[PDB]
Amino acid sequence: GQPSVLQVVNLPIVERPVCKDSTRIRITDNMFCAGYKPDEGKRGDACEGDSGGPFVMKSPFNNRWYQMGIVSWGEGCDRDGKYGFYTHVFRLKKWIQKVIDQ
Amino acid sequence: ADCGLRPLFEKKSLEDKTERELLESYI
Amino acid sequence: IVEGSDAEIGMSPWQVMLFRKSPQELLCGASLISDRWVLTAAHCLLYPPWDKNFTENDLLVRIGKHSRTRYERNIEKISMLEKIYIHPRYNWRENLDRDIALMKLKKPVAFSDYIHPVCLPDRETAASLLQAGYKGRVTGWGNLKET
Amino acid sequence: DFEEIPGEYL
Ligand SMILES: Cc1cccc(C(=O)c2ccnc(NCc3ccc(C(=N)N)cc3)c2)c1
Ligand code: NA
Repeated sequence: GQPSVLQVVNLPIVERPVCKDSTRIRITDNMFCAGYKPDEGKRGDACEGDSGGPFVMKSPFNNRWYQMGIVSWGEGCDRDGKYGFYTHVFRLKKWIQKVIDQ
Repeated sequence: ADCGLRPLFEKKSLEDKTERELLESYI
Repeated sequence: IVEGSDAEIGMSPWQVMLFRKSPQELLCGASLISDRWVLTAAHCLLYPPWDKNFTENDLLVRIGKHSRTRYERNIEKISMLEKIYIHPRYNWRENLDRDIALMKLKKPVAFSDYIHPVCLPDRETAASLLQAGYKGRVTGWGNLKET
Repeated sequence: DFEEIPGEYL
């Protein structure tokens, strides 16, 4: 159903053409996908309600957490050969800067 | 900016139960 | 999240909840990026096929949370939105390209053990961390199952 | 299932 406390999952980023090939939806450069390949056998995904949350990575050079993606879309949750899609935060950094100056 | 450093983890030099999975992946 | 764990306390201090005023309930996740700026997916605000079309006065952001349902007194801070922004080239019609929105809070949030901003990537951190097979972490209070 | 939140938040 819903959980009673915040949930967490680590997920590997997936190669661009595997992303493209998992779906009929046209994939852009302001998107990446993530998830386990069907073989890999580890499951995990974002789902309805998780939209807008952070996809974060911990920098091994400075020990700081970075937000690389925004939880965006998927075709159902946790299906094989399918992947979660994320807004490429860095590709959209100029806009983010623009909005913050004012 | 103190961004990215968590008061209960990095600033106390603790690790969470799984952050190490992330660092491993940078193989 | 499907097939994850309970987060630990303080594990994700930038995690934000978009919370509906109208019928009080979870809309979406979001993330704290400074003392006044919260980031989210544009489709949480505007998605016409689904009548999702939210303004400032429809929304609270809830920062510092662990529990999905309870009002975490003494731990969470609830803010109000001064200004919402949605990418001008946000493609809700086709493929959700540029699915991003910035939310500006009325009053600054005070940081704490449970509330603290994430960094945003520079070209170089993106350049080296954004690669196939490197793992990342997702967090939320969304469905555990599809349905 | 969402616990009532303080009224002060309008
Ligand atoms: C036509 C079309 C295009 C793009 C995505 C979809 C979706 O099914 C969709 C549409 C709007 N919002 C969604 N968000 C919730 C969600 C669902 C799944 C995942 C995921 N499976 N990783 C993450 C967030 C999905 C449909
Ligand atoms: Na999947």
